[PDB]
Amino acid sequence: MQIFVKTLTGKTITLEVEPSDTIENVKAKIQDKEGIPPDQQRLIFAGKQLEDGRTLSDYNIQKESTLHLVLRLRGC
Amino acid sequence: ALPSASEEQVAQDTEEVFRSYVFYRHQQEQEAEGVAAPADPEMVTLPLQPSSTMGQVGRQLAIIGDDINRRYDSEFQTMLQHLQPTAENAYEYFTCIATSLFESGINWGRVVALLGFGYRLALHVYQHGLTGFLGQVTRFVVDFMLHHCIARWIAQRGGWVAALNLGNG
Repeated sequence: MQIFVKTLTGKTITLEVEPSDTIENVKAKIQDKEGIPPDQQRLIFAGKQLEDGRTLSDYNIQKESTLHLVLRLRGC
Repeated sequence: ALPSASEEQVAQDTEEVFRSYVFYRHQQEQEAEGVAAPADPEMVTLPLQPSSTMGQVGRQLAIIGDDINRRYDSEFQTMLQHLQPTAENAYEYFTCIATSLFESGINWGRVVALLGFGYRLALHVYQHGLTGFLGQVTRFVVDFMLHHCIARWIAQRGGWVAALNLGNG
């Protein structure tokens, strides 16, 4: 399916993933098309910090869903 | 007040608008829940000065950032517990989230969000047992705002008096 991620800069990037994809895989796709290290990614859905050991179907994310993206930096 | 403003008067209206805002925000949240509630209505309360125009600045900024604040608030404390910072590295962690937030740029939404997540953080130590942290957090942010050139930008935006010229003004 196709999802839309919203950043804090007002920029939205589309992403093609599947309900059986793991959160660790979607993060790799973002750095592969954006270059943002997975260690500095804080996805947010329904006010819940998705884990890296669960899939997308675990949270019940359907298609055309939107997820916020924060940042915790890695240097500090 | 009068138009125009320098960085010398911005540091004073920044500290006054920093607490007047978190106060009116926790005062209403007390009716719904008591999470991180204050020390009950007594002398340990927060005696602000609403007699000044800055009193209306906090009330407005607390309205434009009301829903956007609760949207990503249940996850701010969840990860904050996994941090467990110390009084020796308290500025080493806060300066990280901020620099990591405005890393993309600076906007009115990025300033209100900073104060929003700049309260429980300090109160988290108060309860822990480190009494006497409110004065530390104050003499810490004002230094970061003047060191990160934040005071100037606010001055170019029309000072904090430009808040009345926003949506609900």
